[PDB]
Amino acid sequence: EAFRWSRYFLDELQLRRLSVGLRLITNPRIARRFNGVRIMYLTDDDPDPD
Amino acid sequence: FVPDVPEGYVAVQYAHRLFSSSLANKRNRVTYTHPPTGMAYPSPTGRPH
Amino acid sequence: DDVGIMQQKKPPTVVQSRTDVFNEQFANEALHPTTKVIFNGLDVNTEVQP
Repeated sequence: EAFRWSRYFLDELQLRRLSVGLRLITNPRIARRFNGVRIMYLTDDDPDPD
Repeated sequence: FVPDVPEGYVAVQYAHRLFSSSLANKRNRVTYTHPPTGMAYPSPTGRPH
Repeated sequence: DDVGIMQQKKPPTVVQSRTDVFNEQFANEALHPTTKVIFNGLDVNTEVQP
């Protein structure tokens, strides 16, 4: 039975943890690499990052 | 060459009274008040022609 | 009407170097014509074609 699927040659616990890790890796708060910029000539009164 | 003033522009005699100190976004900007509209314009940008 | 062969005299060329944020000021602005330009390396057309 062990031979039917290699399970990526990872241990059971590693897969179990891997699922949680996948939940971390796709969390919005982590996703701080940003794509795209708007070049526009504007006065910066009352700046907000957002 | 003397550039013509463009069609939309509004004549305004300079006077000391037109310029003032004023608050605008945590700064004491030299506000200008347009004599017609009465509107105050703290930034040099965005002022009426 | 003809193309100038001798090196022509040109207006002084101030390089504005705009960044993400800056404090614009126009005290001691030149009154004479001036070529404001934004990038430092504009000698880009290098490859001469004989």
